[PDB]
Amino acid sequence: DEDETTALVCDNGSGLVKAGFAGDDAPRAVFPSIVGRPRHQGVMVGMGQKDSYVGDEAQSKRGILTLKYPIEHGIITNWDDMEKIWHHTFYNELRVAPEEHPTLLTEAPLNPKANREKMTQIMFETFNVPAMYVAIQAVLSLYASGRTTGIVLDSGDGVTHNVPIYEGYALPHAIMRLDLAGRDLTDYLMKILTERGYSFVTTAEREIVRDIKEKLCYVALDFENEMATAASSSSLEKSYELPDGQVITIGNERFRCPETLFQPSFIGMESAGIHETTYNSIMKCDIDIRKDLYANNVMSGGTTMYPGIADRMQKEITALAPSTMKIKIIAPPERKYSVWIGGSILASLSTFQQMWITKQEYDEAGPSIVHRKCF
Amino acid sequence: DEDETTALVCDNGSGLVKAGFAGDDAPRAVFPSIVGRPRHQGVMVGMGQKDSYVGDEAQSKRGILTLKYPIEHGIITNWDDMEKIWHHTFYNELRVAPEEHPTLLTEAPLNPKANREKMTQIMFETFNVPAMYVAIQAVLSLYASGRTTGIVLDSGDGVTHNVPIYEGYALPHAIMRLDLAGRDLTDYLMKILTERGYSFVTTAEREIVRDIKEKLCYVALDFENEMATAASSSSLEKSYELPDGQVITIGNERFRCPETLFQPSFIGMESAGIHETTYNSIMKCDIDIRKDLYANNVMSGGTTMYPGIADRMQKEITALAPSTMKIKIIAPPERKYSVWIGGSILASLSTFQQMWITKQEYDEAGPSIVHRKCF
Amino acid sequence: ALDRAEQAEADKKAAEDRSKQLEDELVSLQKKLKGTEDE
Ligand SMILES: Nc1ncnc2c1ncn2[C@@H]1O[C@H](COP(=O)(O)OP(=O)(O)O)[C@@H](O)[C@H]1O
Ligand SMILES: Nc1ncnc2c1ncn2[C@@H]1O[C@H](COP(=O)(O)OP(=O)(O)O)[C@@H](O)[C@H]1O
Ligand SMILES: [Mg+2]
Ligand SMILES: [Mg+2]
Repeated sequence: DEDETTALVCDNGSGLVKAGFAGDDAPRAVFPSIVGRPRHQGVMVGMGQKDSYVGDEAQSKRGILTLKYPIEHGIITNWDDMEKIWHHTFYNELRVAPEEHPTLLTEAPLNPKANREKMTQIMFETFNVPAMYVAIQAVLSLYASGRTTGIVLDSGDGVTHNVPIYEGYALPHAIMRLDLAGRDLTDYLMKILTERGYSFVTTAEREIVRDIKEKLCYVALDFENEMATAASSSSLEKSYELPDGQVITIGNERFRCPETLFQPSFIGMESAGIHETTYNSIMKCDIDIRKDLYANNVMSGGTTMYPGIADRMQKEITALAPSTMKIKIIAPPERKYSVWIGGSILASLSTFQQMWITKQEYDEAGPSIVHRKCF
Repeated sequence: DEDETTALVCDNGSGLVKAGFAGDDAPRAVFPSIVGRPRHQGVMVGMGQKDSYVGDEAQSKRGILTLKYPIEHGIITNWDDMEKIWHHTFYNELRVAPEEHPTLLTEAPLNPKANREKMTQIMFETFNVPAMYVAIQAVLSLYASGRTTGIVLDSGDGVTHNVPIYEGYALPHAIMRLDLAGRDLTDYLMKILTERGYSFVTTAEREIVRDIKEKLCYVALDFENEMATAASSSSLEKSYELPDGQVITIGNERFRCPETLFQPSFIGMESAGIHETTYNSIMKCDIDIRKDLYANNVMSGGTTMYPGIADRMQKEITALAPSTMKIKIIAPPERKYSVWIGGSILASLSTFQQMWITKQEYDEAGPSIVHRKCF
Repeated sequence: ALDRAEQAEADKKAAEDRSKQLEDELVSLQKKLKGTEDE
């Protein structure tokens, strides 16, 4: 299927795995990060004895399979799910073995050392891979953006990373990760819908309402004013049609769901909102480059697909920062895949072909030394 | 409770307020500098309507109250917290009114004029105090040390001051403040523990790990060699028992946490380490007295309670300065309270009773003139 | 019985914390004494 000896770019982002060959502009195999496991034991004869579903095979059946998240906040919980999702991506979709081409994986900023050593060991010992490389997502996203300056805000599913890069330089000190993202928003919407009257307590409905949020939920331009005008609703409340057919009616809750990002007090945490944390990060940077960080801020992550985030960011930053300079916020189209896109354009360089880590040096050095070599 | 008309020594140091009457050898009321504010709104009936907790009342409950620091880097952020902590210290612990005795407060070197004018105004207009006085911490610490020569290194919680005093002579031009202290060390330990695997993002855990650091974290005598020998750990890693019961295992991170003081590059700041900044300060002084500053260097601040700071300072200064002279470093026992102790022995002199500032002259002159009179 | 057990356990925890603090202070003091003797 592939006639070019190039690394397979597999972005294992929290919530959605995006795998594809280098050189492509979009991932071909896109599936959620979920593992379905047979709950009961059947006396039936003939069905697949497979004890571990994955991807679309699990999405197609969520009532029988208990759903487990292979990644939580960033820390890898179960490694069997890791081996399952890579083995599946290798021998069920791509139809190619890892013994013929490299593999450029993308990991989140500020992750545990155990996670890195574990994935590297599974990719070297178990699977025969000629070479591995771990890369931070923020750099590849800035590559795909086509710039060298700005602060990347990557909001995945269970973690949110703010990474400032000015003039093409990393700042490992200022990267601050906060576990507020799509899962805590799904939980907030679920508890407020339970407050509305429709109560559910199973994961399949949680994924359904997550999809409903992805499709409908947006960000408000003025929270309190929308609350007041929605008190007497007319066009502000919408009636959604569940894929099963049950008629759901959702009004203001939509534009109050992502608001939890701006007010973490809703989930009883002393952490500051994403905008205030980004602002504090800007103060932690130097003054000289702060204006450039204001003018080149970039966004990444699937959570940014909601309509109305750019305007909300502009008003909040204008209210926090002075209103004398110019603070333009740029969001490139299809930003979610941009990271993966970067991977593709990063795997075609010959120099990058010279910066890989082969098996033998890793085996003698050991995983810890490999951690030192990368950074 | 008090039968002597003597000033109340209230050291409002960053991180810990230490209040007590003059003449005593240690502060009786010692509580952290924190303000707990009710996060949610309760429908319950009967609980205290008090809207602002302080001190031990806030320490006892950190899960319900969002914690705010009343002092940051040195600059006073919120004045309501100031009024709260003084009113509390006056009408909840000491059980004495400020209308009967003076008050000798201690402020940090090189502080804003707004801070001084604000505290003086709250201490004159609002509260009826017969007389106020602002004092620098370094002089009182040198008093308690029982000498007149040396360079005082006061490392509080959010600021670190290096103050050279030779023959009792202050040098306002050489005092250089740098905002590297216990909070940036707590942040570094937190991010590296998040790197280890245990991730938290709330202030209560931050205070808990701060206490864990105060109890366990020490300074290394040789960073790289300890790194090498800790690669294969045995007795170098310790298993701590959280007050809640969760078994934490912390190894090298301990003696790498305060190392950020010696290598500010970890937090991406061009500032120099505390030892190098002190060395540069010594070059800024005159050569004649430099040897005396080498032989009489004194330390102050709670951050100095870690074991192994004296030896690390000696090796670093010996590596930086020549090794021909004698460079003895002296650290008096219970140095943290020494400052406060000084206050006590400073409030008993009759001459000091003649150097106070009464209400009437301040009222006619105004606060700015009061600033000129002090210095 | 459980109340007395919990009280005794609290007292034991306090005593053991004090003992461990004293042991840490003692080993640090021994190191300082060794250094002073070398000097
Ligand atoms: N099309 C979409 N619309 C709205 N939200 C989305 C969409 N796709 C993903 N998300 C949200 O983004 C999160 C996953 O993001 P992720 O795939 O990790 O981004 P990236 O791959 O850029 O790191 C989930 O919480 C999900 O709710
Ligand atoms: N017993 C202790 N052990 C270790 N560190 C301490 C201790 N007490 C205070 N500290 C540290 O000192 C800082 C506060 O110092 P501070 O009370 O301002 O000193 P001072 O009162 O001498 O100015 C905090 O960052 C805290 O972590
Ligand atoms: Mg993302
Ligand atoms: Mg201090």
